[PDB]
Amino acid sequence: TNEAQMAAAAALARLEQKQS
Amino acid sequence: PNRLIVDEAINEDNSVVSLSQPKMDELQLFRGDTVLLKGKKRREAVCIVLSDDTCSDEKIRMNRVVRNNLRVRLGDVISIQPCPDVKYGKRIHVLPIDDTVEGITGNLFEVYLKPYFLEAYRPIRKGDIFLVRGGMRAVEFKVVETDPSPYCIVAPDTVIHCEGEPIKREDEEESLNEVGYDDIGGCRKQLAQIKEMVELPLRHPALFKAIGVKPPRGILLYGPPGTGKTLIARAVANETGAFFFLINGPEIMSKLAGESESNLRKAFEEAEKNAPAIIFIDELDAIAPKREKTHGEVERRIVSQLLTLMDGLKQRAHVIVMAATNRPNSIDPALRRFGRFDREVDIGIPDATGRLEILQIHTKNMKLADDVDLEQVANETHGHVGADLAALCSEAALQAIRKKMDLIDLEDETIDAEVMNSLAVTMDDFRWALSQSNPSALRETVVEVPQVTWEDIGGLEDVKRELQELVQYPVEHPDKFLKFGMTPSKGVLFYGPPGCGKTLLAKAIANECQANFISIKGPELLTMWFGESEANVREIFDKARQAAPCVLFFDELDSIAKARGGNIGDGGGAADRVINQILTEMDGMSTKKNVFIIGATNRPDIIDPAILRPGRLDQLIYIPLPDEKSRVAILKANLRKSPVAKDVDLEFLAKMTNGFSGADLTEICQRACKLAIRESIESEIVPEIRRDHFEEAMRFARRSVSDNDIRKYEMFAQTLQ
Amino acid sequence: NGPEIMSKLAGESESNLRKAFEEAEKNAPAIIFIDELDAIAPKREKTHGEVERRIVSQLLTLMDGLKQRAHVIVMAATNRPNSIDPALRRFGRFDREVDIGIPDATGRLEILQIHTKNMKLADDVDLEQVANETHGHVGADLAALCSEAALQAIRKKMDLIDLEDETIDAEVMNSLAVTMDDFRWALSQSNPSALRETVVEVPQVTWEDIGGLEDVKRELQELVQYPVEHPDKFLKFGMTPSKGVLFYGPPGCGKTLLAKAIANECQANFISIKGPELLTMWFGESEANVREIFDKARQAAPCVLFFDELDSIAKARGGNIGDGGGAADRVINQILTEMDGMSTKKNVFIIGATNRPDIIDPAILRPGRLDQLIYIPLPDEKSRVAILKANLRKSPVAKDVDLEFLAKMTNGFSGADLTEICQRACKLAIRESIESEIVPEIRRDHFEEAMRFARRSVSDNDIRKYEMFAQTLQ
Ligand SMILES: Nc1ncnc2c1ncn2[C@@H]1O[C@H](COP(=O)(O)OP(=O)(O)O)[C@@H](O)[C@H]1O
Ligand SMILES: Nc1ncnc2c1ncn2[C@@H]1O[C@H](COP(=O)(O)OP(=O)(O)O)[C@@H](O)[C@H]1O
Ligand SMILES: Nc1ncnc2c1ncn2[C@@H]1O[C@H](COP(=O)(O)OP(=O)(O)O)[C@@H](O)[C@H]1O
Repeated sequence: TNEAQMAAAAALARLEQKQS
Repeated sequence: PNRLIVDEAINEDNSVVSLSQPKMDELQLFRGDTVLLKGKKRREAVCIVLSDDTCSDEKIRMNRVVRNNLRVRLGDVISIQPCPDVKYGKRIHVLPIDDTVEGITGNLFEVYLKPYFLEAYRPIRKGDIFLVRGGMRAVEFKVVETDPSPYCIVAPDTVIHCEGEPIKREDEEESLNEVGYDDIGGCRKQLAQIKEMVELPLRHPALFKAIGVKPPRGILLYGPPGTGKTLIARAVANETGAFFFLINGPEIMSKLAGESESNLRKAFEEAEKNAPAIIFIDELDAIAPKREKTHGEVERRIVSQLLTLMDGLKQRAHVIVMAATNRPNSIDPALRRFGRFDREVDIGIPDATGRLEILQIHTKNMKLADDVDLEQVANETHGHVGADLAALCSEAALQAIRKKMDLIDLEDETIDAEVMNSLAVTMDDFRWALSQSNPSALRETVVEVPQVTWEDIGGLEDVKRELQELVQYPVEHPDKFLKFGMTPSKGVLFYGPPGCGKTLLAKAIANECQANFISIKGPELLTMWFGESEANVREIFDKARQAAPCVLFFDELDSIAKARGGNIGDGGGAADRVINQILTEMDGMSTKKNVFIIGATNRPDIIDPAILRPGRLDQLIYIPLPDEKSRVAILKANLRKSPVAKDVDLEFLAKMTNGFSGADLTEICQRACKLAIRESIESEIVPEIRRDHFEEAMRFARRSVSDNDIRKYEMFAQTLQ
Repeated sequence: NGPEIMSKLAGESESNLRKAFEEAEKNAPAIIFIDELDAIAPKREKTHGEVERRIVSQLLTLMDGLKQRAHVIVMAATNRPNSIDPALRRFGRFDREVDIGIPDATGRLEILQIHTKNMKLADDVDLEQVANETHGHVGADLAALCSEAALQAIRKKMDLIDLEDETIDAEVMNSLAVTMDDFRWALSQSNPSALRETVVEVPQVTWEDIGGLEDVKRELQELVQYPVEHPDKFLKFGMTPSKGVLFYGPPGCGKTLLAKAIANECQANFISIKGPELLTMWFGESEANVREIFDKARQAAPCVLFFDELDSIAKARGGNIGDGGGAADRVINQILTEMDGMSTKKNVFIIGATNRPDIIDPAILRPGRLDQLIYIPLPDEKSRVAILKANLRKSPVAKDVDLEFLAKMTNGFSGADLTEICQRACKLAIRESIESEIVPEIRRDHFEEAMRFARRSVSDNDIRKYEMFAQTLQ
C-alpha cells in the first residue's frame, strides 16, 4: 500500500546515503 | 509455508529485512511493502521488505535489533506475512533504556529520537526496541505507548513523547550493545566457517540427536594477538546462547600442582552443567605445550589432563571447546588428532578491506567530519590488527572531546546529550592517533585478496589470457578436460627482467577469481635452509590449502640455487633440503583444492630443473621489458587517476624510455603527478598534469635494467626455442 | 588410554593399570585395549622421570602376569612400532603385531560405502570418484567426509522443511538425498591426516600402458614371477633367483612404469622411494631411516621396492667433480647392509633406476645385490607409435591424425616427450571446444601445432654416452 511504499522510500534513502 | 530461517543482514537499518525474490512471490508482496514477523513467546516485529543478490531463498536476513525484538537467534525460524492495512500513527511514547542512559543527561528526545523518527516513516510496534547511535554513545529505546495498535508507521506529523525515568531492561531481552557478529570486522570468511560448524550443534541440538552425524567438539583458532580470536569465540557464544567459559594458559599454569588440574577439570564439568556451552582456552600453547619440548612431570601431566577431558566431550552433550594460539604448531600434536581439536581456522591479519571494516565498526557511534577518510587510514595502517585499529578510533574520539567539549562541560561524570552530539571528529584527530600508535603485527605475512585487475597491467596481452586458461578453465569447463583426458597444470613459472609486472600477473588472476594471494619471498626460503627449519615449508603449503581458493606465489625461486653458491658454488646440482620439501608438498597438492602455484625468478638459468617437470611448474612464460606499444600502454594506465593535459606526449616518452621497465615508467608518471600537485598546492599559498611536469620527471627517472641484463634474458629465452 | 593413566599421580597410575587387569580376569574371557601405548610406555632410556620409568615396569609385570590370568588378551594401539620400549615386544607380552596401514583406493571405497549405508544418495553420486580422489585419507577422514556431505545436504532441506522439535518426522529424513555436489563440496573442505605418510599399495599400471620394450616386459616376468610361480623348478635346476635389477638409460623412457607394471600383474605391494627422500636422509645424516624402509618391505611382502634416482646423492655431490671422497656415503652404505641381510625367499624384489650409471657406487652391483642390468633406450619407430596410441586412449582422436607420420618425425623423442605432444594436442582441442561455446575430437591440426613446441629432452650428446656404456656391458 501507499504508506508502506513511503516508509520504504525513507528506508532506502537512509541505507543508500550511509552505504554509498 | 511463509516460514524462513533467520540470518544476518547487510542492511543495518532497524526496520528493514531482505528476501530473495522467490519468497517475495510466495508472500505476495512487492519491494517496499510492510510485513509482520512472528518470532517466539508471542513476540512480533514490523518491517519493510527489500531484496538483494546475496540472500538465499530459504533464509530471511535481518539485523540484531529485529532478532532481539522477536526473541529469536540466528538459525531460528519465524513466520512472515504481508500487512497492506498498515496506516500512519498519531501519538507514540518512547523512552530510553536505563542500561545506556548512564553518564548522560539533557534532552535525549531532541538529540536522538527526533532525528531518528523525523521524516523517517519507520514502522513501529508496541514493545519494539531500537538503537539510535550518535554523540559517541549508543542509546536504545522502547515503545511503551501507541494510540494505534499493535503497529503503525511514524509519520513526520505525529506526536512523540519522551517523559519519565529510563526503563529497566527486562529479563526477556538482551542489551543491543553486547558483543555480536556485527562487531567483527575482517576475517569474515573465517567467521562464516565457524558459524557453519558451531551454530547448529548449539542452536538446534535436536538435529544432531535425531540425525546420524557427529558435531565438531573443538576448534583451534590461530593468528597474531589483537586479531579477534577471543572476540570471535565470545561473539559466537553470545549469538547462539551457549554459556561462555573462559580459560587461559598462564592463569592455570600460575597455580600449584594439583590446583591447575582441578581448575581445568571444574571448567569442563561446569560447561556440562550449563550446556549448551563453549569452553574457550586462550594461549593453548601455554597450558598444553608440546610434551617433547618440556622436561617436568607437571607440564606433561596437564597436557594429559586436557587430552582426556577433550575425549570426555563424547559424554558431555552439547559442549564445544574452542582454543586460541599464536602458531598452530606450538601445541602438543595429540590435541589435533581426530576428535578433540579436529577443526582449526586461520584468522591471520586483516587486509586493507578488513582494516577499513574494523575502523567503520569502531566508529559506529562517532560523528565524523567530512574530511575524515577511513579508507586512507586503512591503507596507511599496515601491520595493524583490530586491537590497534580500535585504539586509533578511541584516541581520535578523545582528542575531539578535549579540543571542544572540555571548554563547554564541567569536570564531572555526567555530560549533556546535546554537547556530545555537537562534536565531530576530524581527520587531524585520526592522523594524530596514527602518529601515537605502532603496529603490533608488522613482520607477519599478510594474506589478502588483491585489488589488482587486468587493466592495471600494460602489455602482455597474451600472458593475461594464458593465465585465465591455466587457472580458470580447469574449473569453469571441467567436462572438456575430462573429455580429452588432459591433466591441468598445477602452476607456472615466470622469468625475465625485474619490474615487468610478474607480481601484477599473479594478483590480477587472483582478483578475477576472488582468490587469496599469498606472497612467499626468497628470504623465507633462505632462512629455512640455513636454520634447518624446513618444516616451515609445510606451513606455507598448509596455509594455501586453508586459504583456498588462493594463488600461492613463490618469488625468488633462484634463492635456493644462490644459497648453494649461485654463480660459483660446488660441482653438484641444485638439489637441497628446502627444494626437496617444496617439491614434495607440490606433488601432494591436488588441483581440486582450488590452489594454483605461480613462481618467479630473475635468474632462470639456475633453477633446479626438477621444479619444471610435469606436475610442478612445467609451464614457462617469458616476461620481457615492455615494447613500444606496451610502454605507451603502461604510461597511460598509470595516469587513469589524474587529469592529463593535451600537451603531454606519452608516445614520445615511450620512444625515449627504450630501456625502461614497467616499474620505471610508473615512477615517471607518479613523479609527474607529484610535481603537478606541488604546483597546485603552491598556487593557493594545477587542474591537470602539464608537459613541463613530465619533462621534469624525466630528469630524475632512470632505467633499472642494464643492456647486459637484457641480453642475458634474451639469450636464455632463445635457448628454450 | 595413555592420557587417562598418565594424568594420574604417582601410585594412582599404577593402581589403575593393576585394577584393569584384575577386572579383565574376573570377567574373563576379556580383551584389554590400551590406546596410545607410546604415551604410557615410551622407551625408558629416553626419559629421566621416575614416574615414566615405573609405569613401564608396571605394565611389563602386568603383561607377564597374563600366564596366570587365563583367557585374557591384551591389545595395544600405537602410531609406530618403534615408538615404544622394546621390552614390550619380548616373546610373550606383545609378541604379535599387525600393520593396519592406510587404506588404498579399494579400501577407501569400501569405507565410504559403510559410512553411507543409512544415507540416501542421489543417482549422480559416485563413490568411486571420491575413493580415487581421496588420496592420503584414512577411515576417520572418510567418515568425516561423509558427515560433512550429509550436513551440507541437511542444511539445504532443514532450512525449508520448518521442523523445530525434539524429533524429526521419518518422511522428512526419507526425502533428504545427498548429491555429488555435496560430496565434492565436502572434499574441498576436509584435509587428509595421512597424506605425508608413506602409502604402500598394489599399483594400477598395466603392461598395456607401456609402449615398446617388449623384451624388458618378459625379462621382468622371468625375474619376478617365475621364482614364486615355479619354485620347484628353480630348486630342481639349482637356480638362485636374483634379488633385484638396476635400470639405466635416458630419462623419460618408462623406468618407473616398468617397476609398477610388474608389481601390478603379480599383485605385489609397490613401495616408491624417490630421490628427494634419499637426499633428505643424506643431508640430515639420518640414514637410520633406511632400515625402516627395508623393514617395511619385509612387512609388506610380497612387494617390489623401487629406488628411483639412485644417483641423486652423487649428483648432489657433483659426481663429475665431487669432493675429496669416493662414491660411498651414509645412505648407500645402509642400503648395501640391508640388502645383504635380506633373504630372497621373503618375496621382496628390489628395482633401481638411474640416468647416470657411470657414477653409481659399484658396490650396489656386486653379486647378491643388483647384479642384473637392463638398458632402456629411446623408443624406436614402432614403439613410438605404440606410446602415442597408449597415451591417447583417454581422449577422442580424429581419423585424420597420422600417428605413424608423427612417430617418423619424433626420432629423438623420449616417451615422456611423446606424452607432452599428446597432452599438448589435447589442450589445444580443449581450447577450441571451449571457444566454440562462446572440435569434439583432437584433429590433425592440433598434433601438427603441438609439434611446433615439443622438443626432444635428451640430445645426442647424452645418447652417445648411454650407448657407449651399454656397449661396454655387452
Ligand atoms: N577482528 C576484529 N574485528 C573487530 N574488532 C576487533 C577485531 N579484533 C580485535 N578487535 C577489537 O580489539 C579489542 C580486542 O581486545 P580483546 O577482546 O581482549 O582481544 P585480544 O584477544 O586480542 O586481547 C576489542 O576492543 C575488539 O573489539
Ligand atoms: N607491465 C606493467 N604494467 C604496469 N605497471 C607495472 C608493470 N610492471 C611493473 N609495473 C609497476 O612496477 C611495480 C613493481 O612491480 P613488481 O612486479 O612488484 O616488480 P618486482 O619484479 O620487483 O616484483 C608495480 O607496483 C607496478 O606499478
Ligand atoms: N614406454 C613408454 N610408454 C608410455 N609412456 C611412457 C613410456 N616411457 C615414458 N613414458 C611417459 O613418460 C613419463 C615419465 O616416465 P617415468 O618412467 O616416470 O620417467 P622417470 O622414471 O625417468 O621419472 C610417464 O608418465 C609416461 O607417461
